[PDB]
Amino acid sequence: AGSRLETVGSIFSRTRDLIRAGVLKEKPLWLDIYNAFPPLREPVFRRPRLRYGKAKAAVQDIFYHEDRIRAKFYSAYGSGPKAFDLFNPNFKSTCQRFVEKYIELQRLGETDEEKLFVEAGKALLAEGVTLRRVG
Amino acid sequence: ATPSLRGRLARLGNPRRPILKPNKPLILANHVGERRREKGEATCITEMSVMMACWKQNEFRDEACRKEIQDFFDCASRAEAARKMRSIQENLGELGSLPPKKLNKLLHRFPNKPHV
Amino acid sequence: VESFASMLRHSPLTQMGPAKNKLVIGQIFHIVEDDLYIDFGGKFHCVCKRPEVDGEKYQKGTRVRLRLLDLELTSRFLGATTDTTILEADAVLLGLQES
Amino acid sequence: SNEDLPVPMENPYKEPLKKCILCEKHVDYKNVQLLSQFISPFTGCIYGRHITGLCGKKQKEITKAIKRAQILGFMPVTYKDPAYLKDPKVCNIKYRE
RNA sequence: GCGGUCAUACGAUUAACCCAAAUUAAUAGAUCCACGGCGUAAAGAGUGUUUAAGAAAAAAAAUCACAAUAGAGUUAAAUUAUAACUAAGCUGUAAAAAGCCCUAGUUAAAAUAAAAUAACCCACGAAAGUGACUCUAAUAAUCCUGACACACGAUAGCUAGGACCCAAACUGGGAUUAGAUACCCCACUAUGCCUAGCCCUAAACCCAAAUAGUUACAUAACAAAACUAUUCGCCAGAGUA
RNA sequence: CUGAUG
Ligand SMILES: [Mg+2]
Ligand SMILES: [Mg+2]
Ligand SMILES: [Mg+2]
Ligand SMILES: [Mg+2]
Ligand SMILES: [Mg+2]
Ligand SMILES: [Mg+2]
Ligand SMILES: [Mg+2]
Ligand SMILES: [Mg+2]
Ligand SMILES: [Mg+2]
Ligand SMILES: [Mg+2]
Ligand SMILES: [Mg+2]
Ligand SMILES: [Mg+2]
Ligand SMILES: [Mg+2]
Ligand SMILES: [Mg+2]
Ligand SMILES: [Mg+2]
Ligand SMILES: [Mg+2]
Ligand SMILES: [Mg+2]
Ligand SMILES: [Mg+2]
Ligand SMILES: [Mg+2]
Ligand SMILES: [Mg+2]
Ligand SMILES: [Mg+2]
Ligand SMILES: [Mg+2]
Ligand SMILES: [Mg+2]
Ligand SMILES: [Mg+2]
Ligand SMILES: [Mg+2]
Ligand SMILES: [Mg+2]
Ligand SMILES: [Zn+2]
Repeated sequence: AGSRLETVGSIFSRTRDLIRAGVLKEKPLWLDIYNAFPPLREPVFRRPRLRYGKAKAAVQDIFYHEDRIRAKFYSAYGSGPKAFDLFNPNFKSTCQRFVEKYIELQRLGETDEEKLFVEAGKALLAEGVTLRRVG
Repeated sequence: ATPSLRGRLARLGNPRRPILKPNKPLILANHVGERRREKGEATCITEMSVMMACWKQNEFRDEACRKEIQDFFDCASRAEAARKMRSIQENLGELGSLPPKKLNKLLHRFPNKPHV
Repeated sequence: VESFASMLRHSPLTQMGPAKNKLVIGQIFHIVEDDLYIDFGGKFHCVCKRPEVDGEKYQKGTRVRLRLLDLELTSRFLGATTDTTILEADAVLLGLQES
Repeated sequence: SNEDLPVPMENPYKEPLKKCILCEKHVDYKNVQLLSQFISPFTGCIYGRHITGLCGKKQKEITKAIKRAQILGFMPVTYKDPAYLKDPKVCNIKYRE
């Protein structure tokens, strides 16, 4: 018939050995496909033990240097007037234009944080965006 | 807010004396307790007081004062109508409170996961 | 070829940062008798209530404005190895594509 | 070789921590007007954390100052001084519904 | 464990099985307990320090609000000894009875005992233990484990002196029961209170030993998930105990 | 309120 065992291993590891033993005298059609293109991980059963102690997950947080600049704009003026449009792939927000102006002014050899921060807000008035400083 | 729970129970990692001694394991069940015969209060008490005031003043006769007899019947009819209509309106809607018969089905949709 | 690392940095979700009080635009995709499932576009769809002003102007496919509060309501309780996800989002109605 | 990889940095959007009403303040045992804003006007029970909302430091010092002022003769125990009844309500408890 | 008219288990017969000039029965023997455990089955000893003794196998540190403890001073609520007005009732249980009518309420009131809310706080101390206020002294180790030695060790018990509002072992009454030397009600004592000196016991339980760590293999059951390296003290069926 | 045993 077959092997209804789960914790021993994978379906391939349970069918190939059975066919080698000679009980299953008919080869499944998917076995040739599995031998031709095996997956990256063998589907072995693994029990999700809970993580105790000082151990922590191996995932690393996502943070960029642009976030350190966006924090300044979000603490100074808050949310921009032009609402975000999550459907447009190339949508550029007010804070995105601000951090672009910031990183552009950084190349001019400006090391003062105030010089890099207020000049971008003053230059955005040339493009003509409206800023609402939260006080 | 919710009281603190760190350093309360008796565990191997807790170095001090356990503070809380739970009778049963502090696991949030997937069904709430059924309300013990939720009751209600009477009605038209103020309308009955001013009605019996006529009886006590005019020596128990209805031909003397009449509006205190008609408003009492109107309050009784309105209470009788609200006892029947709201008994279905509040069970169809969920703006305010709700019986546990729906809280249980709401919790079973998103139950707690003790294992895994 | 543009890999994933470059296309993720230029995502509007990355530019938005935290989801606390952000003005976004969402297109309604389903209509109930009184509730509105508005998909702001990030992960989930927020459920809002139909206001009394221009409540008839809200139809299937209309774009509206929202102030995003939370992206996905998840929290932990007693004896829960994982969180209890609401499979929704938190947002309020301000306008309907003021333009 | 990619330059758009996330960098292991701190959280820039980390909001400041919530402060208690007396955070970075100087509590005393003689300001009866200050200590009365945390006791019940009808009985004199000292309100707890769930009603006041004070962080771990000032909560105990307020209680110590109240207990000192109730024995030294600064503030009555069985009730609240009615002269300090017109003080602004700081607690989060509502009696008259 | 089998023996109440169906005994393959008793006594006899037949038959069969296993040894064999040996077969059974009894007693001695060899071997067999733990390089395994100590939360619920026997087991982490009530706590700390220290001698002897043992590994210091790679690097790090010592100490902060809050009720440790020991002395001295103090009292906010209630209660009471005591006086004054009022009433014949007060306390008492599911219902009563007994007891007190030098009783009961209000206004004042020392001495003693204890220390509402804060406390949904979790700190201090080695443990027991500690949270009404203030003052003085002070809470070891440039920090491993380690006794039968040393020093502590809640309530309860003893001795001497003092205190006694209140609660109460015991005792005397009143209920209920067939009986109640008990649960229910009243009165009262030792005692609980302070100093000095003993006694050194607990479900002294967090039933989980200390020192530095891990989330690797891995659910007897339940319970607080499974474990490492050095140790200390215990565990050989149960009752007898 | 109370109600013992097989
Ligand atoms: Mg239990
Ligand atoms: Mg239960
Ligand atoms: Mg026979
Ligand atoms: Mg025989
Ligand atoms: Mg053994
Ligand atoms: Mg045992
Ligand atoms: Mg022990
Ligand atoms: Mg012992
Ligand atoms: Mg003393
Ligand atoms: Mg007094
Ligand atoms: Mg009598
Ligand atoms: Mg006296
Ligand atoms: Mg006290
Ligand atoms: Mg300690
Ligand atoms: Mg020390
Ligand atoms: Mg030592
Ligand atoms: Mg006495
Ligand atoms: Mg007495
Ligand atoms: Mg007696
Ligand atoms: Mg004694
Ligand atoms: Mg003792
Ligand atoms: Mg104890
Ligand atoms: Mg033991
Ligand atoms: Mg099972
Ligand atoms: Mg030891
Ligand atoms: Mg024995
Ligand atoms: Zn504070």
